[PDB]
This record gives sequence, C-alpha cells and structure tokens, in this order.
Amino acid sequence: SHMDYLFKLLLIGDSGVGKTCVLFRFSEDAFNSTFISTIGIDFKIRTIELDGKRIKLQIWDTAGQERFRTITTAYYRGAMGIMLVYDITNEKSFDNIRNWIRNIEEHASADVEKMILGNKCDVNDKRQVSKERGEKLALDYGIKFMETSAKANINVENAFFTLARDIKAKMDK
Amino acid sequence: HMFGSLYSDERDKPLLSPTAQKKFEEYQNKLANLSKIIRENEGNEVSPWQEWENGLRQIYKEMIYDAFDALGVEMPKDMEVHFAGSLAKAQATEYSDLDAFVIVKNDEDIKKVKPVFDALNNLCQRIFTASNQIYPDPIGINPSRLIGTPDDLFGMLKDGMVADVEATAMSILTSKPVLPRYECGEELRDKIKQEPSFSNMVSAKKFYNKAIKDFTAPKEGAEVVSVKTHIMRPIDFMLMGLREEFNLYSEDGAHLSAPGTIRLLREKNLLPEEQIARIESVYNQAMSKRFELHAEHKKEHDEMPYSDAKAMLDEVAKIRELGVQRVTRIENLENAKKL
Ligand SMILES: Nc1nc2c(ncn2[C@@H]2O[C@H](COP(=O)(O)OP(=O)(O)NP(=O)(O)O)[C@@H](O)[C@H]2O)c(=O)[nH]1
Ligand SMILES: OC[C@H]1O[C@H](O)[C@H](O)[C@@H](O)[C@@H]1O
Ligand SMILES: OC[C@H]1O[C@H](O)[C@H](O)[C@@H](O)[C@@H]1O
Ligand SMILES: OC[C@H]1O[C@H](O)[C@H](O)[C@@H](O)[C@@H]1O
Ligand SMILES: [Mg+2]
Repeated sequence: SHMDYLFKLLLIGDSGVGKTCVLFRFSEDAFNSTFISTIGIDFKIRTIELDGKRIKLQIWDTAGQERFRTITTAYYRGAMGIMLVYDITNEKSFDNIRNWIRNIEEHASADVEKMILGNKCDVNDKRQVSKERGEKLALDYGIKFMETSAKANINVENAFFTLARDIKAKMDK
Repeated sequence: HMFGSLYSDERDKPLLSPTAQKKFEEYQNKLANLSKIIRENEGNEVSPWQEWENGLRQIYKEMIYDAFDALGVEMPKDMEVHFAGSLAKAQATEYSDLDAFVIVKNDEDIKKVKPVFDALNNLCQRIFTASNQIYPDPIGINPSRLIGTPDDLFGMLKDGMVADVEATAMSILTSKPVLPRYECGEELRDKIKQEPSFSNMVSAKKFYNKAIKDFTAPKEGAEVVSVKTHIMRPIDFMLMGLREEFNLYSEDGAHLSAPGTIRLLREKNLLPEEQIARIESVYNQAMSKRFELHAEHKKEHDEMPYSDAKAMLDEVAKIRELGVQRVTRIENLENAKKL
C-alpha cells in the first residue's frame, strides 16, 4: 500500500507467443490454456519488494495483432522496462525479435531496460528455436535472456523481478 | 425502405446491407466461438465466467475501435470506458446485460464521442434481438446515457438527473476500466465517497446490512428460490462490505471479483480462513449453477428448486450471522469502551 517507485513495464511480441499468459501467471499465479487475443492494450498492477522498497509494477500487455501497432508503439516512450517475448515452438516469432528490437531502438526511451523471453519452454517436443540460439541473439544485443513457461510456471517470477532489479539499479545511481 | 448500415437502428432498418451483414455475423461468430471455447476447455483453472468476461471485454473493445474507424472519429486519449454490474466483477453469464459508461476529461469530447456510442448501442441492441445477449439497458448503465466529465456524472447523482441515485452510485463504485485509463474513474468515485449526503449509503455497515436485511433468506416451506436474490446478491454485498472495511483496491479492478477480494483477504489475513473458504465455496457453487441455468435457457433464468439450493442457502445463513457480528464490531469499534 506504501509505494517507493512506480515501474511502467511493457510486454511486446508476435500474437500467440504468450504475453497475456506470462502476465496472468505473474499477476494471478494461474495458466489459461485458451487463446483470447488481446485488443489494443491491457494492464495489470502488482506491487513487489526489492531492497526493502515497495515497487508498484504497472504492466502494459500489448496486442501482437499488426492492426494495433500504431496504438502499441505510442507506449514504448513511457516504458521503463520492456519484455520481448517469442515462442520457442515458432521460428517465425524468434526471427521477428530483431524487428521488435529495432522498433524499441526507434520509439523507446534511450536508457530503457530490455529482456528477451523465450516462452512455452515446457513444449520441448515442438521446439523450433534451440535455447543457445536465443542466448546467442540476446548476447549479440547485450540484452538479458530467459526461457519462460506460463504453463509450467518456469522463470516467470524471476524474469519480472530481474527486469525490475535492472530498472531499480539504473535509477538508484 | 432501404438497407441499414452496421450502426443503423434495427426498428428503422430491419435488414443490413450485404457489407454490414458480413460484419454483424463476424461479431455473432466471436460470441459463439467464445461460448464454444468455454465448453471445450471444461475443468480449466480459469472459471467459465472469468473466461467469458475476458473474451467479451476483447470483443467489446474491438467493436469500439471498429466504430471509431467506421464513423471517421478519432478516439480521445483522455476518454475512459468502464464496465459496471456482473461484468465489472467478472461474474456475468453469457445472457447477462452489457453495462458500460464513458468518462471524458473535457465536456466538448461528449459532442465528438456520443455519436460513436449511440452507433454502438444500435449494434448491441441488434445483437440482443438476435441472440438475447449484451443487452444495452436504455434506462440503465449504457455509454450513451452515462457519458461526461467526473463533475457531470457526480452532478447527475447529487441532483435528480437520474432515477435510483443509489443503484447508479453502486454501478460507478463497482466499475472496472476497459482501457488502461482509470484516473477519471478514481476522481468520480472519490467525489461520490466525499459527498456528505451519500455518507452512509457508501459505508461498509450499509453493504453488510443489505446482505443481512434487504436480500433476506427464502420464506419457510418455499419450493422455488433465486440463485440471484437469495445467494449471489447477499455474497456480492458481503464482499463490498469487506472491500470497504479493509480499503481493498486495484487500479485494474482486480479487487472487484470474488476471487480478487478472497486473494486479498488471504494475503493480509484480514478474515479467518474458515470464513473466507465458506464465501469462496458458495460463490463457486452459485456461479456454476447460475452460468449453467442461463446457458441452458439462453436467457436470465435464476429460479431453481429449494432442494437443489439447500446446501448453499445454509452456508449463506452462516455468512449472514458473520455479517451481523461485523456490523456490531464496527459499531463497537467507533465507541471504543476502555477499562
Ligand atoms: N504450452 C504453453 N502454452 C502457452 C504458454 N503461454 C501461453 N500459451 C498458450 O499460447 C496461446 C496464446 O497465449 P496468449 O497469452 O493469449 O498470447 P499473446 O501473446 O497474449 N497473444 P496476443 O498478442 O494475440 O494477445 C494460448 O493458447 C495459451 O494457452 C506457455 O508457457 N506454454
Ligand atoms: O530454465 C530452465 C529451463 O531450460 C529449458 O528452457 C527447458 O526447456 C525448461 O523446461 C527448463 O525449466
Ligand atoms: O453483480 C452486480 C452487483 O453489483 C453491485 O453489488 C450492485 O449493488 C448489485 O446490482 C449486484 O450485487
Ligand atoms: O476503498 C476500496 C473501495 O473503494 C471504492 O468503494 C471502490 O468502488 C471499491 O470497489 C473498493 O473496494
Ligand atoms: Mg494477449
């Protein structure tokens, strides 16, 4: 209820990669198996603690649908942290990560924290993108990388706390 | 006469143009698919009614964007759309009404925006006539009747300008933003809670007393009861009572659902688990029943045999006993006897 910082977070990535489910796992500790595509932009609130400080996370969940990209792009400026999500079962979604990165560079604030999430890491029998290729692309852009699962609850908490830690370390100095 | 556009009044234009008709059917298919998605994934940890509110909010948002595009009107950045009623609490069924209203920052936005929401009401009404779904109540909460600045809408309540001030006030207080925009909503709710003449109609005691005194148990020997009047209403008012008593709030409206309130009661150990579990159990039983009944009849069918309702009614009676103790403890807290 006390607030020390408000961190504005943005989820971006292709429609279907699991942005909404990653946030649903973080905000409600549940998984939704159904695909209800986000229209325009959704938001969830969750307060966390770092270093005895209360950090209200205002998390913008964007439509991956191309149609809403003008609405989506307008939020890049306000974001203090951006999650770039691809799906380890969809090569196409990994390939577009370079485009998403170029769009952050163009429209986002100069010193915005970034993280790449390879989501659906529970679905190993349908994997199209090796973990190392994910780490390799991430290392090339000097951006932090995690494989995540909204379903199996793998690295979702760690991803959000690591992004929030990087933001907090940046603005503490 | 002539073919109607997608946003024509069905009383003036019973038949849509071939183009408008394809688009009308697209929306009908979205609603049908959402119902189908809910059935197919039976036993999902997301309830049918939580899934419905999520699906319907995405569909309604798409209808709003489509409508602004169609009428050639740009959506103001400082315009808020809010769900009210069961939809705001994510406990609306497939046959529940669609209660929504609009807060604008500037009065002159109304002239620009109200035509788009008139258009949307026409479309919603045409869908209602076809599938008995998303009814826009012309004497209730619709974005054409309730649109204005926080000052305007508070003015409607403070003065006579709406019949049933109390029910409109309840709707505005238990509202959820549909867009990521909530500050004008907060301003409006703070004005209603500020108003001295509203002082005791917005209190935790009032909400608890509605659960205890208004929405009372069914008469002895009753064969038929209402899953709404005798179960879901008392629960709703008990949860409003608790949220008011403990200042439970989320900008996203996450607090307004029974599970949202229960999550917060548990997180902060604000109520004994035994009592939270009772509220949770009866909420899930009643909503399962109410969701089933509406889907089966394709309309708002809330009557069920007393014998089917017996277990829930007995738990609801214990919850009322609890409620009486909270009202006493609240009166006793404000008195503060020492020694
Ligand atoms: N196996 C598995 N499925 C997942 C995972 N995360 C999401 N999904 C599934 O992937 C589908 C799409 O998820 P969703 O969160 O809606 O994707 P999105 O990126 O928000 N889509 P959009 O951009 O269209 O709103 C759903 O069927 C969902 O259950 C995950 O970690 N594992
Ligand atoms: O973070 C560790 C993870 O490594 C890989 O991504 C695996 O597919 C996943 O199941 C495991 O939990
Ligand atoms: O589900 C809608 C609920 O919202 C509020 O509690 C209203 O007072 C009442 O109409 C109902 O209990
Ligand atoms: O203070 C918390 C309460 O404030 C207002 O009454 C809100 O309408 C209600 O939803 C919330 O629980
Ligand atoms: Mg989504």
